[PDB]
This record gives sequence, C-alpha cells and structure tokens, in this order.
Amino acid sequence: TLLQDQLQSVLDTLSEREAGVVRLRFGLTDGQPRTLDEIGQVYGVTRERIRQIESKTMSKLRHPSRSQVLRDYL
Amino acid sequence: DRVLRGSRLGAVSYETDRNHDLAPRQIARYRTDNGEEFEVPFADDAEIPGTWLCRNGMEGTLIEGDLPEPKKVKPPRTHWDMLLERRSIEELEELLKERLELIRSRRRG
DNA sequence: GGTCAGAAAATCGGTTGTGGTCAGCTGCTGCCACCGGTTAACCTC
Repeated sequence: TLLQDQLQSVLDTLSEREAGVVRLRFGLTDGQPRTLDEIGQVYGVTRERIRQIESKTMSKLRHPSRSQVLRDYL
Repeated sequence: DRVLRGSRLGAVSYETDRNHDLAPRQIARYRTDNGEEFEVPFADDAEIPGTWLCRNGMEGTLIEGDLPEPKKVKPPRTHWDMLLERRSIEELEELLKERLELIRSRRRG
C-alpha cells in the first residue's frame, strides 16, 4: 500500500501528458494497458512521437533523483 | 513434536476495492419454467446465450422468445425399442394375440 | 554603419517504411481415455 502511494506521488511529480501516457501504458488507472498507437490516438500525436516521449520519460523515472524513494522497495 | 504446514488449493492477491471504474456491465435476465427471473449481470461486451443454469434447479431459458428451440431431446433407450431390436413384429404380435386369446378364454370362460 | 537576407543549427513532430517478431489461430499428427468383444481359466449340468 505504501508502494502504491509513493508510486502515485512520484508519478504526479512529472507533467500530465507523460503521466497519463505512463498510466495508459501500464494500466495504472484501469487495469488494462493500451497499444502505443492507441495512446497516440487518444492523445493526438503519432505513435512514434509517443514512443520518444515514453522512452525519455522512462529514463527520467529511471534517474536516481526520482529513484531515491524506490531504490529499495524490492 | 508434530508441527506441519499446508495450504488450500488457491492463491491470494492484494488489491484495492475501488468501486467506480469497473468493467462495463450488461444485465441479462433469464427465466425458468415456473416464472422465476434470475438477473444475470454479464459484461457489456458479452454474448448472451438463450439458456442459463440458475439456483432454481433447472436451466432457466431467456426471457426473450427469440430462441425458443426445443429440438434435441429424446429418450434413446426405451424398453419398446430394445424389445424391437431383438424381437420381430410377427412374433411379438403372435405372442400378443395368444395372450389375448388366453385371457378371452379365461375371463369369458 | 545600418540592414534585410541566407545558412545553418535544433526541436517537436510526422512519415515511411520496413522489417521483424510474436500472439495467436487453426487444420493436420498423433497419442490417449472408455467401451465392450473375445480368450484362455474355474465349478461340475
């Protein structure tokens, strides 16, 4: 439960477009993930632009400056 | 002395019971022979069969008259048919008429 | 001794393209579970 709350906080530390992109990518709002072009359709840009945003956002989350609170949750 | 371990056949998850963003649900209605509705909440993306088992005791059919098909039911092993598989018509009718003649001569005199 | 103009970045975003890879789908491939017919073993008409 504390992991879910910390995940929500760190997910909300970044902006809403990439936030909802990650949420739709992993089903953190519904329990069902979407295709890349599905997320691109429901946002408004192409899926490759979506993939670039997703990859750089995944790197930003991977960075230790935001991985401090999730370093040892495993 | 004797301390064991064990578990029932089943695993346990840990989720949160949110009650808003559920799957879209179609509610289907069935009916038994004796006027017994059984409301069946399916998914909204779900095929609805015409028949469904209920707690009433039988397979209650749909409340629609759309699928009324009663066709495929028959008793495959009747004593008359398995008599016919071993005994011929003339032999059986001869036995029948002999017993009819016997009971005519018995009751009549 | 100012002055539009061009060259050349980068930056978000399409595009194409294409290549592959895999989820799955599904008709053969073949083996595997009841079903019962038959075939040599027991009791004495």
